[PDB]
Amino acid sequence: PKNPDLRIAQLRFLLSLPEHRGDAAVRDELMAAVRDNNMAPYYEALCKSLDWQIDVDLLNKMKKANEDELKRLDEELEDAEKNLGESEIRDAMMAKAEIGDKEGALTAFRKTYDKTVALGHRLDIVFYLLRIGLFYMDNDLITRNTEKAKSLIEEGGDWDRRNRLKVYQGLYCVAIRDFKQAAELFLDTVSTFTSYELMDYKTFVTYTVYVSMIALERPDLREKVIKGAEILEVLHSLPAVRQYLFSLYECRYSVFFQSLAVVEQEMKKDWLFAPHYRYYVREMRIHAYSQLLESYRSLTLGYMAEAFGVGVEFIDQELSRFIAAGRLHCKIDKVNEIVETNRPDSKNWQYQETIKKGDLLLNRVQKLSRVINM
Amino acid sequence: DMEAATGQEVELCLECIEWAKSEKRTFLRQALEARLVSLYFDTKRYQEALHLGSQLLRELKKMDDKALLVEVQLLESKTYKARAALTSARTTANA
Amino acid sequence: MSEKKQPVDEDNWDDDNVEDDFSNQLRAEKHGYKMETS
Amino acid sequence: ASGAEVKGVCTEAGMYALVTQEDFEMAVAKVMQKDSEKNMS
Repeated sequence: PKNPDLRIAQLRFLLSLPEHRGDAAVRDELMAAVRDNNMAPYYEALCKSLDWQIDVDLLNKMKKANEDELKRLDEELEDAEKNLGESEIRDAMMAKAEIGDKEGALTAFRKTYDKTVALGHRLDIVFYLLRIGLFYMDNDLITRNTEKAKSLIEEGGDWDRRNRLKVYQGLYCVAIRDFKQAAELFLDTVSTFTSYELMDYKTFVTYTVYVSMIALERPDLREKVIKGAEILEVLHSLPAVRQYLFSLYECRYSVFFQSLAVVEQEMKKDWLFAPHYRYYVREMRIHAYSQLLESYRSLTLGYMAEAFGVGVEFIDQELSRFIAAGRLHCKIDKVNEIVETNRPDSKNWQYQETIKKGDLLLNRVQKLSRVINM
Repeated sequence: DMEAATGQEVELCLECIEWAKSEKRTFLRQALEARLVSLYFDTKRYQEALHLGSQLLRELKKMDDKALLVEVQLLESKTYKARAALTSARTTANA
Repeated sequence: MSEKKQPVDEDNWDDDNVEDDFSNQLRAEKHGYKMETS
Repeated sequence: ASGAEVKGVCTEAGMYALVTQEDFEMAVAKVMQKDSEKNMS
């Protein structure tokens, strides 16, 4: 049941990334605390957001409710293992202990991993470790648990749950700058309709496109977005980035820049991207310019400055620092405003890699085969 | 079928649904639910058209009737997986 | 070994080298405000 | 039925769905028909 707790993770990100109205973080943390016993939101807001303007006792009462809850959980721990349970005593205690403080976590994972017995004992354990990680912007939890899973969960698994583990892997692959294996693991589209792991299938589409407009080269672009009309029956609900992708074939750079600003702000205000979203947009820029110049040579940026908006000075500094970033072999001027189609690998590079590696590894093995004697 | 007067259409429909909560006629409330979800598609409502189709089809294949089940499976195939929902409407339609 | 004088002495971390390479370009509107500049 | 016939009915069911109880019902319906043809009671 991590979808609402994924929304709570987004609450924590709102507490983290936007410090505009810290009461809004206090707002939804108190809203998640007044019911569902969720006190961890309340300590979380106490720390980063406001210091709980009025929640000294209004949430300490529900903290005492969580205290009685945890104490009766740990009492039924012995009341039920009094009876025989096929690791199901510890299974129930780990499930119910995955609400209040990290007390619930330490009575959750210290009582499952020791007697995790079958696929489900770790199926839910790894799903909910992914959730306890995703509440913050974690990667140790949400993939170390996948390591345990590889040791524990699947072993054949389901045609349903294993696709879910793979979609977890892809969900972090888009959370991190792993701009391909997300869409690879999000290539299912027949096994992630709706789940307690899918906070929103439309948000599934968001994470998917925010890795597919990069992983999917033009053939894979049309393969998954266009051809794969399975996601289209659902991405019919978010036409902004969809039409962006539509232009992403005809290469309409004006609307490219419109939606580029749009998605830039969007990522600026979206989870698990705050300290990294910098490249994606300028990467889209350079990649599109690549094909645009690849059209032909005797062309101008000014002829494209229209598509660039008023992009003469914009792209001046832009492509200056981009070629300075060592990108996109091409030619362009100011007094001449050139465009180019160049950089064939089978000119020298397809022959330069030869020594690039047969000297790197050559001397690697050389010194490696030097200390064999000296 | 007079005019797109959206101020009273969906509200009057929810009213006698609440009357059907208070009177409990099965065939009359199903008559009201089927047009309401058709009215939801007329403005193409995003989730609640699907959520009304979910909450009614928890009971429709559970209850005894067969004939209107074919329509509400078919109405979901417009709002949608749509190949899957159409084929389930295919095998129901033959009886 | 270190037998010399010297004994005297991915979340964003992966994207961090590019970030310091991004530390010189409009870190993150004037892009979009340039639309109405002309 | 000769043991694995449950598997075959599963195959017949899944084919209809391509698995509700009705699937296996139609599965046996293909499987079991003939026997049919009353009017000889």
